[PDB]
Amino acid sequence: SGFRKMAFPSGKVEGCMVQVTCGTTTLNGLWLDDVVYCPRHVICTSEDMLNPNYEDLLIRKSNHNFLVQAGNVQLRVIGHSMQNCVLKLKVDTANPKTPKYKFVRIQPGQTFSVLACYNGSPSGVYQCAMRHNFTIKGSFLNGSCGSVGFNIDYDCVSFCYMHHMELPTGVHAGTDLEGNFYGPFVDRQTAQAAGTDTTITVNVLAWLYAAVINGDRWFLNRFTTTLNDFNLVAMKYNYEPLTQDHVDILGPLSAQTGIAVLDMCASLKELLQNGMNGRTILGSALLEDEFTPFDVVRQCSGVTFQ
Amino acid sequence: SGFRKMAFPSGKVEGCMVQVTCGTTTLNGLWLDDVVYCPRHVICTSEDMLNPNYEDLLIRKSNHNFLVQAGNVQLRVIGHSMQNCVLKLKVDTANPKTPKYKFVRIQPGQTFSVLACYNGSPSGVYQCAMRHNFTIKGSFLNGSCGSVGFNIDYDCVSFCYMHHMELPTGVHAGTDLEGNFYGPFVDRQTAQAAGTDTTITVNVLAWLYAAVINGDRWFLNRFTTTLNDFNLVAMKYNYEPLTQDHVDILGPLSAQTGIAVLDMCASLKELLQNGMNGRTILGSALLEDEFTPFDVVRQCSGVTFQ
Repeated sequence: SGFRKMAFPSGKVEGCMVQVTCGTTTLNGLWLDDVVYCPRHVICTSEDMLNPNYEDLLIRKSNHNFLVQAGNVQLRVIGHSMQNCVLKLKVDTANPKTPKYKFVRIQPGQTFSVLACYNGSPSGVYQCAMRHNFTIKGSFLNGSCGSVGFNIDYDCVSFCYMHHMELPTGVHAGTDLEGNFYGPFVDRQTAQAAGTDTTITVNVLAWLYAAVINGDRWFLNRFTTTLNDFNLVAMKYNYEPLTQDHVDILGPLSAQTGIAVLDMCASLKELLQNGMNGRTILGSALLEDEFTPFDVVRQCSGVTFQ
Repeated sequence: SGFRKMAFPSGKVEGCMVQVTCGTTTLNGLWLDDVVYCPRHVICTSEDMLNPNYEDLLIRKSNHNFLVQAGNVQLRVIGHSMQNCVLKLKVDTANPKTPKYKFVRIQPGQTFSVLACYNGSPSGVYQCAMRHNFTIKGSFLNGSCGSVGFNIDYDCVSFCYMHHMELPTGVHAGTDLEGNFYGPFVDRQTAQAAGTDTTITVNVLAWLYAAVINGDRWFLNRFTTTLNDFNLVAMKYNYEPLTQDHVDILGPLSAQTGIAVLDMCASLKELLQNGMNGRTILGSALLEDEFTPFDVVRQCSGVTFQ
């Protein structure tokens, strides 16, 4: 028993992390087979970032201008190209620690683990979610760019996020591993405001199921509701509208606990309208929304990897 | 910027995790050099756990009764012995992935990362603290015994916890790697109640410093206090008494923010007496106490390992 915000084991990704330096800028890259992936703004100076022309800035770079270091060993760069907002540096040595892997572009509400790195060396690992405004709430200091987010399925690492930017409001933006930003953000130091950070309703409901499985039951109430009536309350509290697709995804947790999805919606409705009254759920004093249904099923059943 | 509950990279420990089976019981072991460490209750049946005589139960075991598996490969057990509540299984092969390591017995209030494993395979990694009642609030399902807790300093893994028991109240108990339980708990399925779970005051204060560094400042107030006056309020809210040793440990965070330790105590005092009024601090709706001062310094400066 117990329920914790739990990241994936990070060893498979630690073995892919390298340092990339261009000019005087140093950040992190991801070394998979004979390619190193990194943010293209490694080629920029601090001044360049206010209005960069990446195609023109890249004319002044050759293979030997990219210093790539795995631990204390230099990799030899034999080719480079820009793909959207990432650089692909071809190196002459396949990473011997390359795991089975996929590149995935995730949907808002989906969670992943971040391995925070500086200078090519791992710092820590934590769990995140893609918000509906296409930011993440990370922990990223200077030099963390190129740190990646990932999910693991048994033996296969699905890479879904590369870190690029901190917005002036302190939240974070980045790309998938094909170099396309999540949401409207750009790799330019400019006025970029995030939209509404709506609460991921289906994740809150999954977490309430996790609470019930663990014996936290005080919030279960006598009511049920409908999708349309619940959603009238969801909109008022800036929750994502619940769909029948979401109901279906909660099916297995509904079956395990015997609590119908709409009954749990009515308990959530009461929690939104009355608050928690100084009580806690699974040790939390707010409604947690960065556990997906699949996250809950995993932690409550003991799925392993390696 | 941003502040996250962040675990250590787990790769160094993943390479030490094995499966240990005795009779029909399977749990996890830790393989370091040519020794595998695991909970001694691997030798018990379900009935044995109500009143086990470990010395007598071990008479009926020989080396070949302990099946130790690293991935898909069997290790050869050439010796075994009981040390307090752990078994030390000598194997004929040193683990080639053994990191630099130490065994440490931690103090209440100290934090560590847990690599949850089942059947010798890592599931996830999360952060924990040794509570003042010598439990931890983990996430442990059946088969997770022998999962370990650890800290990393650059290249050295300090192992501090091995998981053994779930109390009937859902909290967790275990040993250091010399096999001595933290607190009064025993490896017997008996009535074991935990004492008061007091809040780790010095950690709350460290986290408030982390909040200030990140721009969460609404809770800073106009007051200061003294140790003795703050502690009169700490006792009423079941907070640990603050000592001058704690003040000294907060020195560097005090110097970085320019907020005197006793001034931050007076802000904490107001938070305890008035509550948070539906506001949040670093995304939390309660006062977080499982970040140590050293944890905060790390995450706010970018200390790395490998």
